Amino acid sequence: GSLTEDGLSYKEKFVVRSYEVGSNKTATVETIANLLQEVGCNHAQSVGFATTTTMRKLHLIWVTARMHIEIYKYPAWGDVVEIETWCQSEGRIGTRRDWILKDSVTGEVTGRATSKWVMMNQDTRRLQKVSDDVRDEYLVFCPQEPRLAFPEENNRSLKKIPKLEDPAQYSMIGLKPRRADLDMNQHVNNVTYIGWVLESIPQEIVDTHELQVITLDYRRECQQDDVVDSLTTTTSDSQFLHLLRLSGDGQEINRGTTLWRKK
Amino acid sequence: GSLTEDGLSYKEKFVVRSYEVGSNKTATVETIANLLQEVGCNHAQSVGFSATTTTMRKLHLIWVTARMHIEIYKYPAWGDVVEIETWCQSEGRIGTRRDWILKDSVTGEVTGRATSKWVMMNQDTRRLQKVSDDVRDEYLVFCPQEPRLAFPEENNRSLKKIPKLEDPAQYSMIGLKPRRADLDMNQHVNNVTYIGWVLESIPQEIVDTHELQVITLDYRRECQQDDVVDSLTTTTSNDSQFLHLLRLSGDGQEINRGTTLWRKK
Ligand SMILES: O=C(Nc1ccccc1)Nc1cccnc1
Ligand SMILES: O=C(Nc1ccccc1)Nc1cccnc1
Repeated sequence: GSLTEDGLSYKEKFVVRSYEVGSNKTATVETIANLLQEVGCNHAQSVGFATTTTMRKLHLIWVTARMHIEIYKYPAWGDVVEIETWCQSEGRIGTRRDWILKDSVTGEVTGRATSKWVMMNQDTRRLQKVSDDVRDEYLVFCPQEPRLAFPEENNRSLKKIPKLEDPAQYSMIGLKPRRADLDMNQHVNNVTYIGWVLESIPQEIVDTHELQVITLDYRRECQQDDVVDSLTTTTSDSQFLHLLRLSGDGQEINRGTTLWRKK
Repeated sequence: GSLTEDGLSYKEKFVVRSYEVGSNKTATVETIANLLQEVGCNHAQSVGFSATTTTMRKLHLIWVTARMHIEIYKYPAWGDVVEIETWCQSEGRIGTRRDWILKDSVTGEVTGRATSKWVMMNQDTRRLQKVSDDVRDEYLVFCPQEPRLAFPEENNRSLKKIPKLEDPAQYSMIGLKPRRADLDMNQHVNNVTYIGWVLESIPQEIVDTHELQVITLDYRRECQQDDVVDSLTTTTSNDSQFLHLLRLSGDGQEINRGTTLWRKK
C-alpha cells in the first residue's frame, strides 16, 4: 500500500484468497469489510497514528457509530481489488472514513463504503465532542474540500434505522464470539457484528440473492463473555430489518438494514 | 506466489494483517493455518487442479485431512512478511502428505514447520479408500521422488498416536456452532475452524502467560453447518501439555482429538 501523490488518501491492492470466498466463488461481505479495516489501519500507520498525541493523553478512542457498504460486484477468488480510503472531519460530531473499491484490471468501481466514528473515553465509556487540538491534527491528513463516497444529498447512509418489533420473522440465538473474533486489544472485531446480523437471513435468500447494501448502527459493544441473538424481518429486490441484542436482558447492541438483488 | 526452479514445490510471501494478530501483536495459529491452506490451494492451481485430478473427478473422489501438525518457533508480527514453501508427496496406497516450511522473509531463518496427512474418500458415500495406481502416477510428476520431510526425525511428534480424553474434562467450551464465515466455497466447515474450537477450551490465563508451540490434530468426522460442538481439555503435564477432544453437543459423537504444547513467555 501507499499514500497517493497529494498525501490526502491511501491505496492498497489485495489478491482475493481461497478461504475468503463464499459459495459463488466470490469474496464475502465480511472479507470485504476486513479489507476496508486493513486499508484503514495501513492509512493511519502511514501518517503517524487511531492513537494521537492528544487522544492518548486524555484516554480517548475512536469508536464506530455507523457502517454503510454498497457492493456492485464481489471480486472472485484470485482477482486483484484496489481500495482507496480517506478521512474527513465532520465538525465537533466526529470523523468519517470513506472507501472506493475498484477492479484493478478494468479500473471500474465495484463498490463503495462510508463510516461514522465518534469520540469516547476508553475507561469511562462516555461519548464526547471533538475538541480543538485533535481537529487541528486531523485536518493536515484530510482533504479540505468535501470528498464523499456517497455524494447524493440525503442518501441511504444517512437514513434513520427503526427498532425491530417483536416477534421477529427469523432468528439466530446463542451467538458467541471465539478468540478468532477478537482483535489485538481482546475486543470483539467490528466485522464480526456484520456476520451476526447476516446469521438470521434465510439460507434460501443467500442462495438466490446477492447482498447489495448493508447499513449497520453500533449502539453497544459485546464483551467476549456475552451471548447475542440476531433477529430479522422482511420489510419489502428484498429488504430486511435487523436487530442484535444480548440473549438475556435483551440489551440492544446493533440495528441495521440489508438490500438484496436477485442473482 | 510461484513454483520453484525445479517445479516440485511452491513459494508465496504474505504481509501479516491488523485483523490477523492476537493480544501479543503477532499472528494467531489460525491465521498461520489459513496461510498454509492458501499456499496449498495456489500450489494446486499452478500445477493444474480444480484439488482433484481427472481420475478423482471421474470417480467422485476427494482429498480429506486425516491429521494436521503445526510447530511454530516465532509468530510473525503485524506488518511482517512471511515466506511459505509447500510441497506434496505420495505415501504409497495410504494417501498423500503436504508439508510446509515457514520462514522470516527478512532474515531467512525458519520460524515454523507443518505436515499434514490426507486420505482418499468418495464424496457421495463418505467411504475412505486406498490410492489407486492411476491417481499415484498423476501426482508423482509434481512431487519430489526422493523423500523430503518437514519433520525428518524417525521418531517425531507428528506420527505419535493420540489417546481419547476420559470424562470428566478439566476445562470445557459448550455450544460451539459454525457461522457462514466458518464455511468454505463448497458450504463445508473450514478445517481451520476445528483448530479454533480445540483452543476455545484452553484457559485464558494459559493463553496470556504461554505461547502455542506445537499442535497435533486428528480429524475423525466432519461437523455439518447445523451441528453443535463441545470442546474439552485436560492438562497432561516449564512447558504445559494438554489433551483435547471435540464432540457433538448431543450424542457425544467424536469429530476431533489432539494435543498442544505451550511454553512460558
Ligand atoms: O475501518 C475499520 N473498521 C471496520 C471496517 C469495516 C467494517 C467494520 C469495521 N477500522 C479502522 C481502524 C483504524 C482506522 N481506520 C479504520
Ligand atoms: O492444507 C489445507 N488445509 C489446512 C491447512 C492448515 C490447517 C488446516 C487445514 N488445504 C489444502 C487444500 C487444497 C490443497 N492443499 C491444501
